[PDB]
This record gives sequence, structure tokens and C-alpha cells, in this order.
Amino acid sequence: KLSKLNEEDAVIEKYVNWIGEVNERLSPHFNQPTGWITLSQNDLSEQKDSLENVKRRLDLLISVRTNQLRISF
Amino acid sequence: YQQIEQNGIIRDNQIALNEKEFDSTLASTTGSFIAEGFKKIPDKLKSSNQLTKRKKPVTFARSAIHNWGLYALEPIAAKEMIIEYVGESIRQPVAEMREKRYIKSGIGSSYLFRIDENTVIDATKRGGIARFINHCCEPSCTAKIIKVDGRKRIVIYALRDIGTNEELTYDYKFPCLCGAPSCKGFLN
Amino acid sequence: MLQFDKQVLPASGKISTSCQISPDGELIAICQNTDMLVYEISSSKMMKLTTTHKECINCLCWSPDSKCIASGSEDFTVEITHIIYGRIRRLMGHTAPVISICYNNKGNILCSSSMDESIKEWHVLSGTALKTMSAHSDAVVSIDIPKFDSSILSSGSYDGLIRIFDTESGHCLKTLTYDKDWIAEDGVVPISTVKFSRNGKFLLVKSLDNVVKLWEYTRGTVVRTFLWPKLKYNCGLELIYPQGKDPLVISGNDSGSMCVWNVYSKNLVQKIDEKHRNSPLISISASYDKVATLSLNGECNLFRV
Amino acid sequence: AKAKTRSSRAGLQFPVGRVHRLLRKGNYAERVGAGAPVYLAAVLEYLTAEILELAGNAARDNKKTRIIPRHLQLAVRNDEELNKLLGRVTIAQGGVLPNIQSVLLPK
Amino acid sequence: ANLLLQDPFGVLKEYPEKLTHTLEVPVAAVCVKFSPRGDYLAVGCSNGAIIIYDMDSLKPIAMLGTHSGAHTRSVQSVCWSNDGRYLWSSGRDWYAKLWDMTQPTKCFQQYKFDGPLWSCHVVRWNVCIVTVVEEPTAYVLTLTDRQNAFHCFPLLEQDQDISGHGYTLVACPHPTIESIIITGTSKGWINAFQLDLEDKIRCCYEEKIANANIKQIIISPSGTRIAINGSDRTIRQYQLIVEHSVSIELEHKYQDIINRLQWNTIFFSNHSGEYLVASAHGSSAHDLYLWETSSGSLVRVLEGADEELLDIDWNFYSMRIASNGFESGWVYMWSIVIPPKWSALAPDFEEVEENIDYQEKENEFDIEEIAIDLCTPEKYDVRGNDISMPSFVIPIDYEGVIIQQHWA
Ligand SMILES: C[S@@+](CC[C@H](N)C(=O)[O-])C[C@H]1O[C@@H](n2cnc3c(N)ncnc32)[C@H](O)[C@@H]1O
Ligand SMILES: [Zn+2]
Repeated sequence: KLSKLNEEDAVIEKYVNWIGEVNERLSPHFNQPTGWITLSQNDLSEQKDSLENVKRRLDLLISVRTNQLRISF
Repeated sequence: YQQIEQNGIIRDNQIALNEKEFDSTLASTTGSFIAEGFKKIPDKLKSSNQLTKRKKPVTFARSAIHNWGLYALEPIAAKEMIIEYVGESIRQPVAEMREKRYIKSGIGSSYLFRIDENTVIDATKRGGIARFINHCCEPSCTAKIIKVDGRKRIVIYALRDIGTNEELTYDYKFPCLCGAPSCKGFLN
Repeated sequence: MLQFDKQVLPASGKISTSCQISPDGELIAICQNTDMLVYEISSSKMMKLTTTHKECINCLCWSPDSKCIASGSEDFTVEITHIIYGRIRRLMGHTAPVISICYNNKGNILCSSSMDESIKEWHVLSGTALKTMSAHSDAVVSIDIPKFDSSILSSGSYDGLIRIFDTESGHCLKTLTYDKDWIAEDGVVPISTVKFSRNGKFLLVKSLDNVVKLWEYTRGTVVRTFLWPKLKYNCGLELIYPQGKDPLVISGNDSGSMCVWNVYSKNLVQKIDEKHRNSPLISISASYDKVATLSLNGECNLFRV
Repeated sequence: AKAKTRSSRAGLQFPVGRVHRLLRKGNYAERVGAGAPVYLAAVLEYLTAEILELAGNAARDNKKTRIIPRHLQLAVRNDEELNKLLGRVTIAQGGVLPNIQSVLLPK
Repeated sequence: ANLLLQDPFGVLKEYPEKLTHTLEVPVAAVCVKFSPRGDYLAVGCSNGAIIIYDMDSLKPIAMLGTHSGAHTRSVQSVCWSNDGRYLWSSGRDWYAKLWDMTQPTKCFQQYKFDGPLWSCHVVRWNVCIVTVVEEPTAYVLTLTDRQNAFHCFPLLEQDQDISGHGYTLVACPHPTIESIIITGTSKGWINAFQLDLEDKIRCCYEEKIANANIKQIIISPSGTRIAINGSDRTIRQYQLIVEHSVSIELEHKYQDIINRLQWNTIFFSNHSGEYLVASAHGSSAHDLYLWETSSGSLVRVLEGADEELLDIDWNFYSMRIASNGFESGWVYMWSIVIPPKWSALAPDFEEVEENIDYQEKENEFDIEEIAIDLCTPEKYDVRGNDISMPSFVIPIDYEGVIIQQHWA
């Protein structure tokens, strides 16, 4: 069961897969004309996804509260 | 027991890291709060309309001398009016009764004043904020009596350059709980 | 009108100070000595939750959405803990110990009492010293934010001050009784607990003389008095709400005698004296319809309309 | 408020009639605008109000009712802004600001 | 609201006079909009953030633009709902994000626009009229039963031309009808648009007042007064007659005779709009203005700032004026101060402003069951507001509050 932690590890892994298998297709959404104020969406692969690659600093920090908790009893 | 011992190191040396909250002089607080001891003790551990347009932004707060005192909220210069004294006007026989009637019940503060020798300015129930400043034998304020259009208001100037939140003084000229050494040990 | 439902806790044990239900109506926190028990009333389970306090916990507070529990004890801790996530913030700002606390009715400002004649404020995310309320002459027991809107802060203290402050800037705005002076001869009884009502338009007091009054803060006088036909305790007050006409007030005596007063008229219909007969009572709080109790001995009796 | 006496249309106590005369036969520029004596009479009201506020203010300290010229120098030199405005000036029969250099004061 | 029940003797003002806070926000802003109560200030920031402020401690609670839908370019205008639950945010990243503070970091539904924007205005909490740049109709975007079908409803009849009037740049809804939308063209003319909430619209009112780019149209909250800010130096407040059937007439004209500045934003008073504010455009104009809307005179000036103030907001509960000083970027804020009272030290003091000559009576020489109710909340404050609607409290972030000691 583990019904107090897996709600986080559904939503920590939602960053990996449910955010993953939807927001991976933004990078082939540049691919409509060919392989800048028209279509300025190129820097948000690493500026709006800057927090997405810094989400690993925090999504394991949610995933180590039970590392503090399951050793606490 | 195996649970609580492994939770022991969560509160034996990790209670030595977190409990660093000593910041006072470490007073006698070992008595339990399920006892509810009263301790009714005087211990102090804290650090202790015409003339309206011309006044200063001084506030009242808990005094460094006594119960309540005024705190000058700007660097006042040498001779500027802090506050006009405001209150009642009642003469000497009616204020003779009130001088004892409040202390018959026992308030314990001389909230009168004198303009001329016949009449006083009462400040027990009514008054201004000018009443709140207390006695110190070393002066930082005086109160000259000026006249404004036939009737004499009482106006409290400064003597010296009072600073920001420097607590004002006043001489009364009829113990000294100011804490000052260079003073007479009484009021009189 | 009112009856007894269930009692699950045993009497004897450690120091028990506050019993507190979250305002959702289901999740109860019982302050034991450096411990908090969680009693879910729906399926009748238990849960123990211990916090990083050192000393005997006096303050305990609940979230308006039941997501965080703030406490406070006398080693200058100002502690806000989470329901499962742990210790959140530790403010450590008063130079005196702390008796009781409350919340802003949005949930951002846990208010705070210091016994050295000052009352201060903390923000959760800022964590800094917001405001200073230095207007007091004694150690301060209870500061009750009213239930509906978070505008005014009523203060209770050991000298006799029914004093009402500001939250927006932090100034004095009302005082209903006098202080130690104005008779200066022991005429003013000290105050144990000030409480607001559901609306917040009526204020409730229990004093050291064990006399209960329901203050109208607005006019300046009182409209109710509730006698016991001397206390040495910090006991609590509550206004239980039935669905009918009259919500009864409840406070606790030196011992387990607990009358409830009609407040609309002034008579005394019910009294729960069957329990707590050895046990001297500090704290009471309620739910929509589930009211708990506590004493030095931890008896949590639930009730129902 | 009124119609006659333009000062009363503006709400001043200084005349805007006289100031509009003294901007033409003083020969300051060719064609003085209509808003120009209004703005100038308001400023000369305000600086006269700023002095005579502070003049009778230090008339009260002296305890006298009327203002002598000695009160005007005590209103001007004690105030920094006014002092800057009246830097060059000497107010006739007006004394000085009471100060001693504090090296000369005794031990 | 119980602080104003205890603060004065009973006199409370109808505009703030002094300025007591200043939000130290170093990245600059474009728009400042409060909540429908005084608690939350939405700040439309310059780079593309939205740094929402709790108006009790001057330090924020959230940032809309973390999870999904952050503005890449600047954010132009914002409004709030009836209860303060949602946010409708118009920006220069060609995106109108309806946010919801139940999930206080993620958008709900966006729209890739054809270009930048000017403003937004909500009628209901979902439907929102946006001003697409260089468009002579207003494609009002509605969140329908499905979120995806943003019906680009063209706010124009199929025959009617505003050829010679330019584009529509302002659209502000009526307060009291909630279905007739007043819009103003880029050249002079003013239309009305009665949306049926089907999609029939009637051009009931058309006119031209003066040839200018209408920067802003506001309506007083009693639906009586309507003020127009052109691209020339005038403010024309008009009176509104809607029973539909609409006609306006000239009430007053407000100008700066001295410097001839442009008025950036204008805003009205609470009940019937008895006071009009404005913020001028040119430098050395350092102050918001006030005007008595009947007499017309410059009655007061909010002399608190040091820069030029761009946008404005007047929430009526806290009586504050929030305004971004455009040069530095900081949000200037005015507030009605309340001075303290020593009259509440004991239950009988009195603060009389003059030495009263109390008459001498004889006494100086001599030696319940009211009705009690506990159930109802309050109904009207001292200001006389729509109070007894317990507002949508924005919940604080109880998803990651434990993290907020470590690394934002
Ligand atoms: C003229 S009233 C002063 C105002 C009063 N302390 C207040 O703030 O409300 C006299 C009071 O000042 C206090 N007082 C008189 N002389 C004092 C002194 N030398 N040092 C400290 N307090 C003094 C006395 O306790 C008396 O109650
Ligand atoms: Zn002394």
C-alpha cells in the first residue's frame, strides 16, 4: 500500500512521465515550418524548462522526507 | 524497545543541535507550567485647536522611567514646542476635592497642573497626550505659559536637542525613580 | 439538547494541557507532555505525533484547513509543524516564554504572546519580526482571533486587561476593564481566558474569580453574567453550538463540576458532572457538534446535541 | 466663489490685478500670459504666509502679540530654506542669531 | 472589517492622503490590480513574472508563472473574478492565461494570439474581453464547458464599419447591466455592444467625441459616470443613461493648463464615483491628482512620490492606491492612516482638543436581558460595502511549504 508516500511518488514521477510524455512533444512543435518575434518559443526549451531541470533539486527533496520519516519509527 | 532507541538518536544528540534557543539571562523557569505558580512579583526583564498645527510627532509607549512615557519620533532641535498641554480648567477649591477623591479610591498620579494660582488643568479623565511625560530632576523640557487670544494655553518646549526615541523629561517644581544618579533622591 | 457520546482516553498519565479539534469537525489534537495524539472520530483510530519541543507544551493551534499544527513552549520556541511533513519554521523571537497563540483567519499569521509585556507577530514565509505590541502590565494568557474575520485581536492577561488591539498596524483600540490600578487595592480580579463568539461581535471571559461574562466590546459594557452557584487555574472556555435556539457556554471549575449556562436567558439547565471527578480541568474546544474536554488527567469526553 | 476681483476667483489674498499691472509696466517681456499673474500671486502669498507663520510663531515664544523686526530675523535665520532664499539680505534693526562658538565657552 | 469599527470617533475619509508602504520590487512592473478584497495585490511585472503580494506584511505568497503558462514577454493587464478566485491575465507573449489559485502555480487554459495585447476585462469570471492589437473588433474569449473552444466572438455587427475609426483598443463592461459592453475606437468613436451571453450583439450606441487614441474608458461603479481618456490632454467624464438604449452627455473636462501632460490612467471612487484620480505622463509630474467630479476643481494631490506613476488601482475596502513608479519600478502605496489613541488605555479617558471650561456642579462636594444572537455574520461595515460574502481566501502553497527553507 504505502498510502502516505506514494501520493508524492505518483507526483514526483508525474514530472518524469506525465509531464514527460506531454511536454516532450513541444520540441517537435518547432518542427512545423522547417527543422524571431514570430515563434520565440526556442529559449523556453531551457528557460521555462530551466525550472524543469532544477525540479530535480526539489522533487527528490520531496522524495527524502520519508527517508527522514521511515527511519523516524 | 527497538523503535524508541532508534528514535532516541533522533532526540538525544539531535535535541542538542536544535535546542540552541538560549538568548536571555536564563531566569528561574524550572517550575512546571502545570503547577501554574502565580509569581505576582514586580520583576522587569525587558530593556527599560489653534496650536495643533505646531506640534511634534512624539508617541507614547511603555516608559523607561515609569508606566507610560512619551517617545520623540524625530530629532527635535533646541527650542521647538513638543506639545501644548490640553485638559480641563477647574479652579482651586474644586480641584482640592479631586486631589484627594482620586486618591481616596487610590489612582495615584498628580494629573493636575497650574496656569495661574487660582486654576488648574486637570488631566485624569480628559486631557492631551502632553500629560504622559514623567518627572526627572534633570530637565529636557520646560513649560512656559503663553497667552493665545485672552486665555493662557500651556506649551511644553524643549531645552536640548532631543533625539529619535529619546525619552523626554520634565521638572515639576512643587522618590526619583528615573534611575539617574545626578539628582535629588526624592521628588521634592 | 445535549448528551454524552463516547470517552476513549484513560484518565491518569502525563501532563495534559490543551485539547484542540481542527475546525473541520473531525481531527483532534491532544497536547500531552511534549506529545500530540491524533484521534480521528470517523472510523475511531488513533495516531501519535511527537514534535521537537523540549518542555511542557502550552500553546497548540490548528490550521483552518487542517494542514499544519503550530505549538509553543517556554524554551522560547515558536514552532509551526506540519501534519505529515515535519517541522516547518522555528521563529525563536520572544525574550519571554509563551502561553497561548492563535491564527490569522487566512492562515498566514500565527499570532504570539510574550510574558514580558509585549506581543509580537510572525509571518510564515518571511519569518521576521513584524510588529510589536508592548501595551501590557502582566503575563498574557490568551489572544483570541475571532472565527469569521481576522480584523481585531483581543488580549487576555494576568492583571485584569480585557484589552483589544490592532492586527493591521498593532495599536491599542479598546480596553474593557481597568488594570491593577484605579482601585489599586486588589479590587480588579485577574483574567484567565478571553474568547470571541462565532460572529466575533460578542466577547467571552472567564476570570480568576471563576465568573463568566459575555462582553459587548462595541458599547463598552457587559450584557451577561454567569456565576458558579476562587480559582487557582488557567482553565478554558467554550461556546458549544447546537442546531436549535440556544448555544450554551461551558468552562471548567477547580474540579470536574461543569455547568453549562443558557446565554439567551440566564438559567442553568444542564451540567456534566458525571466525569472528571478527580481531575482539574484546563482546556475545552469543540467541533460543529463534537466537543472535547481535558484536564491535568487526560480525559477526552465527546458529546452530541 | 465670486466673479469680480480675480484674486477671489483664484482664492488668494494677494491681488492679481496689481501683479498683472506690474508685469507690463515693469517691462519684463512683451506679452504676459493670462495665467502668469495668477501663479505669481499665489507664490507671493505662500512665501508671505511661510514667513508670517514663523514670525508670529517666534512672537509667541517672546510672549508679545505684535511682530517687531527682531522676530523676523529669528524666523528667517532659524529656518534653512528661508535662510537660503534670504542669504544675501540684511533685515534692518533685526539683531543676529544668538550663538557663541563653543570653543569660547568655559570649562 | 472590525478595525474600522474601533479606529475613529466615527469619521473616516473618502480618499487616502498619505503614503505609508512601498513594495521594494526591483524588477519593474506594468499593472497593479488588487483582489476584490484588500488582501492580495496582483502585480503585472515587466520581465514576465507575476509577483502576487499579501497586503499585510509586504512580502509575497505565490508566483503565477512557475508550473505552466509563464509569460515570456511582458504582462500588460489583469483582472480578478467576482470572488477573487481566478485571474485573467493579458500579456505581450501573445497569451491570455486564465489562472486559478486552487492550483496557485499552474495555468488552466491559454490562447496563442496573432500578436501582442493591450488589456483585458472580465464580465463573468470565465468570459474575458481582450484587446488584440491592430484589430477593429474585440475577439472576446470565453471559457466554455470545454476549455479548448475559445470562441473568438467578433465584437462587431456583420454590416457595421468602423473604417475611419481605426481599431478597438479599450473595452470595459458595464457594472449594473453586466451585458452591454462599452468600447472605444482608436480614432474617436465609442460603441456599445449588448452581448446576449447566443452571440447576437447590437450596436446601440455609436458617436465620435474628439479625434484621439482613446487610451482608457472607465465606468463609475454606480453605472452613472463614464470617463474617457484620449490621446490628447483631456478627460471627458460623461453621464450614462442605460435602461439597450444609450446616450451620453458632457459633464466636465479636466486638463493640466500648466504643463499640458497626458493622463495615463484614471480611476473613480467607490459608491457613485464622487472623486476622479489621474496620473500624468511627463517627467517632473510626481503625483496623482484628485478631482471633485461635480464641481471640477483640483481638490487634492497625492504628493508622496519621486517618479512618474504609470498604472493605478483603488480597492475600496482598505482605501489604498497602488501605483508603480515607472522609472525605478517600485510600487508606491497610499493608505488611510489611523493615529493611535490613549483613550483606550483605561475604559474612561477622553481626548479633548481644547482646555474645556467644565461647569461646576453640586456633586463635587458630596461624599440585563437584551436580545442575544450568535449565529449571523456581519452585514454592512462602516464603509457600507458588499460584505457578508466570505471571499475566496487564496490558500498558501501547502504542496511545498516544507521545501521553502531550502532553495526557493
Ligand atoms: C504628573 S503624573 C506623570 C504622568 C504619569 N506618570 C503618566 O504617564 O500617566 C505623576 C506620576 O509620575 C510618577 N513620578 C513622579 N515623580 C517621578 C520620578 N521622579 N520618577 C519616576 N516617576 C515619577 C508618579 O508615580 C506619579 O504617579
Ligand atoms: Zn533621576
